[PDB]
Amino acid sequence: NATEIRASVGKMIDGIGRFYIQMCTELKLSDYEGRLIQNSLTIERMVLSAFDERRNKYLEEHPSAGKDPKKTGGPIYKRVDRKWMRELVLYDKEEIRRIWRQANNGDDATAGLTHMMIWHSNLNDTTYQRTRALVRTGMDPRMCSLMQGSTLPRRSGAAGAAVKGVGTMVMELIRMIKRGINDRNFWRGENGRKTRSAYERMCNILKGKFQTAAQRAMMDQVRESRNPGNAEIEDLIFLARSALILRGSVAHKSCLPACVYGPAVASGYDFEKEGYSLVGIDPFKLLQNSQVYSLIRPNENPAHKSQLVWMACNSAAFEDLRVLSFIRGTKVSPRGKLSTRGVQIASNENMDAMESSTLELRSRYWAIRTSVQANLPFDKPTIMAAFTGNTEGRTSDMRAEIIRMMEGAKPFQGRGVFELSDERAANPIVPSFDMSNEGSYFFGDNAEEYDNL
Repeated sequence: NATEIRASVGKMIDGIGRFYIQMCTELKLSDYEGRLIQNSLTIERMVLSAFDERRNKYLEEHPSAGKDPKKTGGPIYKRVDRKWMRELVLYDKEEIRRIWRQANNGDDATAGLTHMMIWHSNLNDTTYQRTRALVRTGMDPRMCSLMQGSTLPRRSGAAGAAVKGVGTMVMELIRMIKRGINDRNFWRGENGRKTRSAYERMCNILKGKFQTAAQRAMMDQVRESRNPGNAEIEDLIFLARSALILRGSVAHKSCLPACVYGPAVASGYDFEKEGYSLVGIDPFKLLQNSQVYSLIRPNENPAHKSQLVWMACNSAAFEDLRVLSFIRGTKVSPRGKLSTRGVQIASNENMDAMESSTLELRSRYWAIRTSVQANLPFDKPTIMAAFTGNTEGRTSDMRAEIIRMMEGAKPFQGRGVFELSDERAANPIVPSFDMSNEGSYFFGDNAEEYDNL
């Protein structure tokens, strides 16, 4: 039955590829332009926007985009006369839906839509900082390592919830509790009936992330308060600090852009026959064999733009850079040291100075998300953010119990490293880290804030 799952997962990969091929022909893109990752994001956005229908489930629409809600589109970049031309293409949302279902053999293929949504989420997680949003909800800006999927649309369903991190959940809960503090009729009426059910669902989702009995128990108390207020915010802040040391279980999905699945299908490949699994070597194979290009701005390092896209493709922004550096074969630097900005090009940017280069997406080893294990300590900003604020305010048997587990915490998902020549994962390789590299991707972070557009 395990190979039956591979066939269904391969069937949506086959569907994403078939669709992207049809969209390249529809937009009349050259072979190079079809492999340009800026075009891949725009084409992917048109699908999510066509099926979203202003729900904010698969993406987030600009307020200006709601000027003709029957159409969707974005910038398409073509190489004309030694320069990069940008044009805004518009299609009916009904047309994009028909083409998407036609590519998936009539099916609706919701899984494929989720797949491209999570790929956009992982790209935003590796690109943009979230410290201003953390400050708005009264959080520690040093908890940036807990913001997995903090860019997903607000009304993303169960599919989005699996990738959201502990801090992302605490942020959406505090946002909800603060709106209950403002309006007293929040938990009353028909809205009160539904919002209360959403509050208990979010709490139970966050409770599932925690891997200690003490953390789960404190989450139950936050759910039971039928009138939540400033006390539950403080408990959720404390549970977030505990997640720095007693890390939660968050799912990471390696979701590649359509411009990788596209030419894999375009050449000729039956992902439904061979099957496909996001957990093992299959994503590394597609990345090794892929040929992707990206628009690049002046004063930008194409090697760093590559690390940005490679890290997002493997959903590795929140992992140890010393591990990624070993797998990659090249030093994987913190985001602060990267000479790059977002992959997407803003509408106000000048196209005259824009160039393109080949993205380096290959790896020396591959790894399956999971026995000698060498454990590395947290950095001092993480330690200081975790063991603070417990001297004043709320104290309890549960808080003292959690702090006790944090203090005596023994050295939490890892990676099992294998050779590319070891396709069947026969001989695991024990990594040898470079102790001069920083361990956290967000150390010395200086990237743009996500709340700017």
